[PDB]
Formats: sequence, structure tokens, C-alpha cells
Amino acid sequence: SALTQPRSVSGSPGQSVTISCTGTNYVSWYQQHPGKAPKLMIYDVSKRPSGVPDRFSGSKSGNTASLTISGLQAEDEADYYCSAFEYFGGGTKLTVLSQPKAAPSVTLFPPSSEELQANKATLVCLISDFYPGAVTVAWKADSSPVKAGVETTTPSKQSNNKYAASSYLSLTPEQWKSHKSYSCQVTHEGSTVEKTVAPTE
Amino acid sequence: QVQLVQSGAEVKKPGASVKVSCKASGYTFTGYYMHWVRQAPGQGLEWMGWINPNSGGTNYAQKFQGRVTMTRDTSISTAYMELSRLRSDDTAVYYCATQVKLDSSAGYPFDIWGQGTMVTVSSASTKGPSVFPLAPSSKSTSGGTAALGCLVKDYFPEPVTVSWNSGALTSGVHTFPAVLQSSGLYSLSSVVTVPSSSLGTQTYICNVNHKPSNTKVDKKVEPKS
Repeated sequence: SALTQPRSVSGSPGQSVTISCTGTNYVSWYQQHPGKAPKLMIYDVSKRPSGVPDRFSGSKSGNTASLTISGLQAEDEADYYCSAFEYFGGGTKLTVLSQPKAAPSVTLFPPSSEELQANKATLVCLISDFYPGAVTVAWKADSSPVKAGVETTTPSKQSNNKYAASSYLSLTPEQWKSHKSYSCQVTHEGSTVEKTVAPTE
Repeated sequence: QVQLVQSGAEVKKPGASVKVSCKASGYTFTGYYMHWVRQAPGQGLEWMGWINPNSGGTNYAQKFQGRVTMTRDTSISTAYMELSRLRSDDTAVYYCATQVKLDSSAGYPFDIWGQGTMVTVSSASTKGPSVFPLAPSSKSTSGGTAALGCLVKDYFPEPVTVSWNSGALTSGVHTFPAVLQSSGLYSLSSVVTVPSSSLGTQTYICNVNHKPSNTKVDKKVEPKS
């Protein structure tokens, strides 16, 4: 009912990768390329629909189903969703690595004087040069998590085929001035880069 | 060829309704259920419900109860999904899908999918941006390099483009894709990395173009005090 899969998996061409799906015998797997409908790759744990390459296989441990792709090819880079009856996992971006992994560059800007004078406040967290193209962004006010007022974009490709994203935190000027600092925390491939800004008159 | 063909993309205002069609061919439409699945932009798949084209019976996910009506016209092998009282967060690709050729008893998963129908729900009207400077500081500095930028706030519709110094400044420029706010307006930012020694000597102006509102803004970005 609440199927969980990793946000990001990656491997190099020719390698094998595995995507897990954890729940609470009918787990299936879809592949989705940009602008296209999902394509069924594996159903009922291990069955392959006609025409799906033999490199795609499925298995099931206890309560974790697994899609394995052997001999990774560039065309396998796509989103993958597990499913069980009407329920879907949240999706895994599979990257077929074509350059070294790269951590995000993060720049955080505080509200401008002009915006504060207009009675608004926006923190701007700009995230660039990361690969694979999957990040999560969290914000903190002082040391406590902030979720209200946050908007984050999906990653997009830059000229060098790395990825960029941005996240915006909307606050009142009073909220901005009442904390010692705010922080934007970007998680990429399990590690985090966090930038902090503070009110400065 | 077993296939499902959907109607084209739609644009609606909140509170309205949308009706998407899905025409089956290459298999007997009445032999199989028809399901609908949607996917909000950048998000995952969510099942909405099914219709039995023989009985007309339906079953809907709890999220869509009271707002979704699935129907079919067997004479033209077509299923319909009508979603009413539309919300901005109903903006999504809507797929019809079903199970036709598989060796399974469950009716899930789905081997046959329509191409999807994008439905955009928005209450926003044309509005030019407010442009704020993102001033450089010793915080936005690293390799003797300073980052400065422009925040282009609260515009509609897309797109906005940004250049720096009327196009004379291209190295180190990065204009980011826009975020869509809950207000229905977009914001984006553009940043440029420059030599920190050049601050105070070189003028930096971001040139924002929002053709949908016939607006251009040239915003000077200078260091803080």
C-alpha cells in the first residue's frame, strides 16, 4: 500500500544495477522515459512481457522486491516505478553514468533590501553542477526544520549535462529578522551541502 | 496493434471540469477493464480508478471520490474520465491504461497505456515580474569569485529570459528554470560568477525579458554596504 523505492540509482554501461521496492507476489515494474507513458517491464515479481529485453529481471526477498538490469545500456536511463495492485512506489531515477558523479554547488541568497522594503522576503537557494540529477532540499530556521513556504524545482540539465535546481523559501520580513539564521540543505547521493545566511541590518 | 489513443492537452481554470477521452483499438474494448492513472509534473504515478466497460461499474480512489466520473461508449470503444471542481494541483498528465496481454489474474499491472493527456489548471493571468537584485557579498565568494544575481519574482505565464550586460557577459551565467508558486505565478533566478576584484569597477545589469507582458527590466546589481 505504501511502496518505498530509492530516489536515485546509478551504474555505468555494461554494469548491473538493482532497484528495490519495500512494502508491508504481485509487485510489478514500469519504466518511463520523458514524454512517454510508463512501459511495463516486469510483472508478478519475475514475469517479462513479450519484447522486454532479457537483461531485465525481477526477484523478491521477504517483503522487498527487486528489479535487476544487467548490461546497462544508455537507453535504460529512465524513471522506474514499482507497483502492487493499484499502488505505486514513488519512483527511482536510474542514471546510466556518462561522466563522473559531481556534488552540487550551492549558493544561498538572503532577501534583498528592496524586497524587504516591499514587505516580502524570499530566500533563494541555487543548486548547480550535480550529477546524477537527483537531489532533495530541506530548509532550517536556526536549527529547526521549515516546510511551510518552500518551493523546489525539479532538476534540469545544464550545457555540460550536469543538473541544476533551485529552492525558494518565502517568509515575512518579521520571520526573517526574528531568527539568527536560515539554512538550505541539499542532499545528493547520500551526502549533504548546507549553506546558511543571516540577517545583516 | 493493441493501443489506446487519448484526446489532446487541455487548459482549465480552477472550479471547472475536464473530460478526457481514451479510444481503444486492436483489441476488444469490452473484454477488459479501463483504468486511469495520473502524474503531476515531476511527481509519481497515482491510480485514480477503473471502469468495467461491460457493466459500467466503477471504483475510484478515495482522493477523487465526488469529483471523478468514468464512463464509456462501447459503440466507439471509448472510455472517458471527467474530473470536476478542478484544483490547480490537478495539473497532471492523465493516462488511461489497462491489462490485455499478460499472464495474470489480477487486472494489475497495465501493459497497454494511452499516450497521456496533459491538463493544466491555473487561475493566473498575465503579470510582469518584479525584479530584485541578489547582491554579492563575502558569503557568495570562493575562488576570488563572487556570485551575484537577479530574482525575477511573480510573473505569468512563462517564459522569462535573462541576459547580463546586454549579452556582453556570458561566461559564468546560469539562469535557472522557474518554480511555480502556489499563487500560480512563477519565479526564477539568474546568477553570474565574476571576479570579486571587478566589483565596484564593473557594472552588472541583468536584462530580464517577459514577452508575454511586453515587459523588459534592466536591473543594476551592486554590492551591499
